Amino acid sequence: QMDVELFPFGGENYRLDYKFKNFYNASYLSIKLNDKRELVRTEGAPQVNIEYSANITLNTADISQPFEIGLTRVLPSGSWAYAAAKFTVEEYNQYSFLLKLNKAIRLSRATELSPTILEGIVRSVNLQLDINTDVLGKVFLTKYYMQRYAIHAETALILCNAPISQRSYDNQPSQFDRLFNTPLLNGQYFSTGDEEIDLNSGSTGDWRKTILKRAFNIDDVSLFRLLKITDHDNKDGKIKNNLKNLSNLYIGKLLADIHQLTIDELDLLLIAVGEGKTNLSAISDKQLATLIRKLNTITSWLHTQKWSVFQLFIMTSTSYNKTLTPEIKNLLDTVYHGL
Amino acid sequence: SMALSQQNMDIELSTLSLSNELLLESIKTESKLENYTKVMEMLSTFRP
Amino acid sequence: FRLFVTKPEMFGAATGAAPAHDALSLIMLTRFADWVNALGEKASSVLAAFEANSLTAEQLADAMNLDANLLLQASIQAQNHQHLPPVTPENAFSCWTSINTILQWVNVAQQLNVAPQGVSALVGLDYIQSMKETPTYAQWENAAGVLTAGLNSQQANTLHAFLDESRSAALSTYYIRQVAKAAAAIKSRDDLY
Repeated sequence: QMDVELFPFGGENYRLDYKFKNFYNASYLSIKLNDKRELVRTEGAPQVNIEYSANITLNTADISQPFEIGLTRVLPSGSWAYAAAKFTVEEYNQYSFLLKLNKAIRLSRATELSPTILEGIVRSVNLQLDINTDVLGKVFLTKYYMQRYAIHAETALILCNAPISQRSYDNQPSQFDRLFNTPLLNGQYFSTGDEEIDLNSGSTGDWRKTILKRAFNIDDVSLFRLLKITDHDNKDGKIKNNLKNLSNLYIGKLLADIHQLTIDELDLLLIAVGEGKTNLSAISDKQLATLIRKLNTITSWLHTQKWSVFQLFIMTSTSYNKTLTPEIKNLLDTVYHGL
Repeated sequence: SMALSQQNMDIELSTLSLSNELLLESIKTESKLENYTKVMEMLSTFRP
Repeated sequence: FRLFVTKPEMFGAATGAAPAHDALSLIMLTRFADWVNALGEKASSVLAAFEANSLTAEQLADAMNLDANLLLQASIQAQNHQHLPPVTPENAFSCWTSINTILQWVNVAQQLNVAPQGVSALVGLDYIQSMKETPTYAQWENAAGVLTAGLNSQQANTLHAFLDESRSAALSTYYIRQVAKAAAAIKSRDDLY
């Protein structure tokens, strides 16, 4: 719908270029910063594929965080088209830039990872963009998970506890959009807001629950089971629409997919491992890597034994059925008369 | 209004989807409807 | 076979009725025996809980290797809909006819890759059943999305190819009748091209 461009030309001086792909007969245009400071108000209906420019100011309180620039075209009625972009700005002197550029080129050439993938690793480890030993440990696991499970880099990022990327690159749509927005469900774009999604088993929820089912290829019942794997502390089946909860659900679905398990076979196996009470919501990087090795060891072992997870869970379960069968009744009659 | 961009020259899409997009724009403009899903509402009801 | 002789009502017969070796009664004994053999090694624990009235959805789902919430939701949608004979919470897992009815909610949901309430949303779109309360376009739009989410990637491409061909017959014919200017003598879809 939109192409938003931001250009620095000094301290706190930014040129905002923007372009609309889709036409709306709008009363006015309103560009706002974090929906709180109105940068630009233009009183016409903007034409499609015209690059409009604007000079704005952004102080260091806004530069410090990833900020969002939203563009609102308000119709003569109450309706209003809206689209927004999230900008992350950072500044360097020329020495420290070339040193960090040195690290990025030397690492991407040696690993054959994309620079966008490497930035996803680094931002997952620490807030500043610094490569250290903990970064290189995730770079190993990213390369190991591609080889082991025949997945891409952006999929192996999710197994290294990184969020789903909303950043599109190499003339492909983002990992977010290919998961959630291809195609658009009934012309509706799925965004990460604060809206709750009721993931109960008998919910018959909104269209946002349908987006999760199309993304993860599961029904309502497996989606509630995926929720309790993600968090055992959800009293209701409601999560918010933010990117952390969407990534944690996508960790649990990937763990079932890369081992050729269903969500029901995954829950029985995580109980059978000993991870039945450790939730994937608040999990460390080391604990997640330990949990994948436990799943990788046992799933590969079940193929050599030629067993099911269902056969494994019979030998492993501590929950016992309390129903007097004829087999047990024969055991009770023999030990009674024998002893 | 079409942009002479590299993407409009390179990426392939269905001719039928581009034709359905063109019909939906004109029907939205004629019927004065909000979006495409309201157009599909009135075609669910339209008898003549 | 003791239980079918002595308690025929537990297999779907009428109350106080002698059992039948009818062909409709031979087919349910075979479908009962196929049901027991599918339970495998947990079949004794189910039949002992079936001979008493202690069989629950959580217990039968363990023997079937299904999710416990799947048979709970299939039991809920069976009790809310008008089945003949009805599925009551008293006999939901006591009668074989009620168990067989609940499992057909499971098999239809597994076929469509939806939840049982997605099937319930689908049978609520019945035309004559909803001549009292007509479903809106939104209810069709929600039920279409639930069914679409259960498709794999090849069936989705077959889906959206068929929808675009279906819309083009509609949108062209609507354009010619209603939108097209009279100065362009547009009668057919070839004239529209």
